[PDB]
Amino acid sequence: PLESQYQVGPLLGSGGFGSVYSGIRVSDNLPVAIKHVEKDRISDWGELPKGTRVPMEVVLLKKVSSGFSGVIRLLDWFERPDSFVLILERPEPVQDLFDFITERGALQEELARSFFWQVLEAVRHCHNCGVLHRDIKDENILIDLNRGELKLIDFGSGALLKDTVYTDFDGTRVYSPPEWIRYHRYHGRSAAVWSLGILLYDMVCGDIPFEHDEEIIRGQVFFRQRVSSECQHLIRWCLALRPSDRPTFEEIQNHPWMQDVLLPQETAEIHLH
Repeated sequence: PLESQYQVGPLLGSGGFGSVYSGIRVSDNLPVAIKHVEKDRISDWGELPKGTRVPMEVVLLKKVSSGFSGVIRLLDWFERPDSFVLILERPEPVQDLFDFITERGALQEELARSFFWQVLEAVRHCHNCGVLHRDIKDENILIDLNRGELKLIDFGSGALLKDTVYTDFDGTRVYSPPEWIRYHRYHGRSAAVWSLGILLYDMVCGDIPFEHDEEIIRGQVFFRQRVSSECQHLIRWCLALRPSDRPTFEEIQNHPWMQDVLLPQETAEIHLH
């Protein structure tokens, strides 16, 4: 009974992730998000440790579920005759990075550093839990505006992290690496770093760098805003055409542009309040 434990509210959004309603947990007035996904639209299924057949998205959320606030926490799930319903946490007030960048344009480098750093911590957390997100982008990042903390959301394109090649992909094309566009092959970590270069460019320029396939494959980066040379170097490093020539998470977090990050609370007080 989801209807007794949770009180449903206004539709927050809908798309390739399903239909997400705002809601609240009656047991303690906690702001939740209620996500419905139709079974027939689910194309990837997995198994819980219990051995039961759920959508892959449920599997991945449980694997990454923890108190670490960098990744969205699945609080419960329910199976219905034609759909699954996921109860997720909902920060309040909240704004996703896409809307945030739309409203403000290109971000100051101090703020993009802090945001980018938190995204990297969140992605490292997923990989360390065996989860590959495969759809890192502004739309899938929530900003907890009180605390200055970012949250990675929507694992419905993800997969178990593996070391062998991936030959399928259902994420966002404009964030996908050149080896996927040309060969329909990629490896998890190098693909993720490519999409992080895309995201970081988006943060510091206010739009994504590539739109068409030919642009992704060419990989020429033009900066349309004033961006420091170290930040340009990190971005060009992440968007290297050869996957192996891309920097590891350790190399990104040790990069000179990534030094002296603001704490989340500092971030909120300086740039969000």
